[PDB]
Amino acid sequence: VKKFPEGFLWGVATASYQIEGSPLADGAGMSIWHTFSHTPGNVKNGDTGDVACDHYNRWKEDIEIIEKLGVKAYRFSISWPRILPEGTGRVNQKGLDFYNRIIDTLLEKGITPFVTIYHWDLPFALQLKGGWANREIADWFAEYSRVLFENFGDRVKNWITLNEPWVVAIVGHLYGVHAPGMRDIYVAFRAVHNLLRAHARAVKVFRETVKDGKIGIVFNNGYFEPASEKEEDIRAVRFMHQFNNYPLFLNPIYRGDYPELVLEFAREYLPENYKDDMSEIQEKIDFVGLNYYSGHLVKFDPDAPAKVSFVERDLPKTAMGWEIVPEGIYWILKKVKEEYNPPEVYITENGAAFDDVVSEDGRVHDQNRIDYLKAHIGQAWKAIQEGVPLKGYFVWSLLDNFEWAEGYSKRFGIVYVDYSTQKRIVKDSGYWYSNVVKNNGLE
Ligand SMILES: CCCCCCCC/N=C1\SC[C@@H]2[C@@H](O)[C@H](O)[C@@H](O)[C@H](O)N12
Repeated sequence: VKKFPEGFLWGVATASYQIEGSPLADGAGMSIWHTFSHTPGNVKNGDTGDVACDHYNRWKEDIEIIEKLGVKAYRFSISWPRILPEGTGRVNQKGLDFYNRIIDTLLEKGITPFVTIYHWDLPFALQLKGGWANREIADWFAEYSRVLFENFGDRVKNWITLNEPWVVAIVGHLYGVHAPGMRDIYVAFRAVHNLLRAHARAVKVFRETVKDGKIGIVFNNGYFEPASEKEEDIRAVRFMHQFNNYPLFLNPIYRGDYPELVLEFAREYLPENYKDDMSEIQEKIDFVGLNYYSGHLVKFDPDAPAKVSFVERDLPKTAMGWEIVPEGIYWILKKVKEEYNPPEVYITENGAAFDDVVSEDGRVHDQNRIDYLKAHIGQAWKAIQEGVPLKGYFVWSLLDNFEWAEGYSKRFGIVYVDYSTQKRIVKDSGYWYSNVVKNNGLE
């Protein structure tokens, strides 16, 4: 038996564009994911978020599932252009109505909201002005955040500025695989810097508006391991951790500068007086959210850009081909404590995609996903025994949904969605997790 601390928060997580559909309903402005997915060639099968899980219309049923499962917290994101269709200026009341009904319903049913302010659906209007590449986005973002804090901060007390700024910057602006689909290393690093500035400015506004609330920020992370004991493989791991994991953002927030290895590598691409902003970037945060999915074997590689390559291992993998390495969640939790000692930590995403089949019984027998979640939850419990201030754990995701450039082909839910009928089918992992929450841990 592995029992969690009293008061531990068990949650599930979604994002607005991945589940809502109706992107243009009720006066919403377009997002960069609406325009990106409507561009041929960017998303598998030509999938878009036009309908998704139709959560825009089915939100009450989906909250009733969270309730039936006994899940205690729901991490969801708000669509910036539903709220401010032009990015700044005029507030769309019907956008506020939509999330208000959600928030009120969650509270009525005793489910704690965790609101992600930005989960990648930038208003298109702002992308016309440069989006994350433009310094002024710190103002735009602070303004938008103010509107949310004023309208929802009476009821919502747990907030996240940004989901995975590394991904927004690097995948969206260097690899070009996500919206807005750019491949320019100088833009990518200006995005990294502006995300940090926007985040800190939103926290500053949060201190003025929501006095009894907590605010944090969420990072993607992988568990990097060296391919050999050669010094250059060991340095490669250190590089990959500093660049791809929390230190890229937490070294600024807690220590006032980018990690040594990141400066070494990327000083050319950062704005020349970037350090002038570090004072403000260090605005105090209440918690760190860590997302974690996979582990990678790394080697120094002279032919690779960045000089690092991944080495495939004989390990179990998900349907994404991502190696399943549960002790990675223990390592990332121990390490964030050793390096930055944040006051509270949450696992804000953990989950897996598997080739789910609805059987003749009308059920989804996803033992593979249970085994995945079980192993990671056990490792998180171990981190807690060793003194990591892990306050909650959120499964990605409540629902199968639009998996970005993968479209609907990759299913992460603990609830299956038949897109033809929009029927929800709770998966065996869904029932299993319900029991984890009831037991407050593993039996
Ligand atoms: C080259 C190998 C890199 C491994 C990539 C692991 C990606 C794991 N991240 C996932 S797996 C699926 C989820 C997204 O649905 C969610 O919106 C994002 O916050 C999040 O990025 N996410």
